[PDB]
Amino acid sequence: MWDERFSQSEYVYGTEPNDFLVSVANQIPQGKILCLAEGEGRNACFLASLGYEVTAVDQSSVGLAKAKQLAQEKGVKITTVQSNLADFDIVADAWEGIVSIFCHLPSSLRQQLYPKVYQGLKPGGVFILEGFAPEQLQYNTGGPKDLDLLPKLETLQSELPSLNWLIANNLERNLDEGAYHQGKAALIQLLGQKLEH
Repeated sequence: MWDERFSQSEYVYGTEPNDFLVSVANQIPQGKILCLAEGEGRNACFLASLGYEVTAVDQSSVGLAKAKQLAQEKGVKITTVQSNLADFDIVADAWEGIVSIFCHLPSSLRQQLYPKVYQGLKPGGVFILEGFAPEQLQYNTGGPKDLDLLPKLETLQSELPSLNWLIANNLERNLDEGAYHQGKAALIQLLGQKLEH
């Protein structure tokens, strides 16, 4: 005649440190983030390392593959979708913030994206744009057909009604990945206002 009693338990939970991307992008939610035209998705994996759920969309499958490779190397999970942003369908129920890193694209696409991202992201959401400007075309080519077709940030921020802007700066810097010969370039950084939904 004998008896024995015992039990066990455990708890797994923690968070990761973070920081602003632009100036105040630390106001970006830790939730689901949609990153468009990222090319390599380096910042996408960076966001994932912050504990963020990151979806990356690009026209380049190999660029998305680079994002996947980066994610694996960083030990984080990432989602990739191959699609042209012009044809890409953003679903309203699909609540994901909008981040553009160094996305060289025609303003006409933004006009098409505007309705997509507005309906896609819940009210009070935030839109992020950071990187060189198309005006960088003045370095080499003078434009896709013309520099005149290229949007300034003042145009972009004025053409985007869905949110109010907290920050917007035009920065002067030498063009990265250019020719041997020097060459200045304009960079655009601006961030929309997020109020708790």
